[PDB]
Amino acid sequence: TPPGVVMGLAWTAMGGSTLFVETSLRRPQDKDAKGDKDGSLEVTGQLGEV
Amino acid sequence: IVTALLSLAMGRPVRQNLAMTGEVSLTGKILPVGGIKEKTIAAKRAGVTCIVLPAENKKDFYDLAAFITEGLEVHFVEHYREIFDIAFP
Amino acid sequence: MKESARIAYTFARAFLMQHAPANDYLVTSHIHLHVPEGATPKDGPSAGCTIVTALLSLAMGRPVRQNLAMTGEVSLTGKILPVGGIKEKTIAAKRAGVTC
Amino acid sequence: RNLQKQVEKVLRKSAYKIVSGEAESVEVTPENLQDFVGKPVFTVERMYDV
Repeated sequence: TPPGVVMGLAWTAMGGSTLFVETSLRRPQDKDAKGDKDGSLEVTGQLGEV
Repeated sequence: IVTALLSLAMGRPVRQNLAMTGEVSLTGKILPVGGIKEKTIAAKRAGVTCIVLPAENKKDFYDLAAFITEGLEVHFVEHYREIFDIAFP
Repeated sequence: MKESARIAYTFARAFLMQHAPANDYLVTSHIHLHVPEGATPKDGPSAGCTIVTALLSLAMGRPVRQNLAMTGEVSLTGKILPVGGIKEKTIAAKRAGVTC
Repeated sequence: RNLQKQVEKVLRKSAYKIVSGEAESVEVTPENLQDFVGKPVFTVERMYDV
């Protein structure tokens, strides 16, 4: 999908596998063109802490 | 993950069927990654055709048999500025 | 589940704003949501798509077509992924007046 | 212990070259070495230079 994916190969416990990685805008971007606050991630996917 | 964001940061399609991997280090230097052989086999299975790997890993990739390297066209890289410039020509 | 409900939520918030820019309900209003217990956890995510539609109905205020069962996992751009157990799920719906 | 594994490997591979193989007297040279024990693993040179 043109905006938000790139194939990521990965060495899971049983042979390699072609994971995808997917992201999306979580909110309208320009409610405030001038108000200045950072846009933090929300990572998911049962991540390990590392 | 880096290009996962940057694509979204421009709306630009990524170049088609171009798997990649490796680790970045907060200034764009890339680092060696393990598991190279099984990774590239899996990339073969899905029909990928432009795989990208860290330059520092290159020595391992050419230990592979000729039929495995057939049809892939690896572009080794070292510093992330290159990967961006093949991914979004 | 706590992750899967979240990814479904983000996809809801994305789909709607792409679809109906004027409506802004779902971006800004607290929303309590209930998921009755009963799925086996490996099969737990299987009901993911229902959440993605529930929030949408609460936006538009329009009921679904009636007695329209539906299942299936969702990922962050709506690519439904295969789910197991089709036998028991089908026969279960058959006794609930399911149509479609 | 790890060097103890290496030199063993090099030696026994030389033995295989003797007992059935060609040479009657294997002659290891550093240029030769990557044959016997494969490709170099570590190259610990500092990443950044400037």
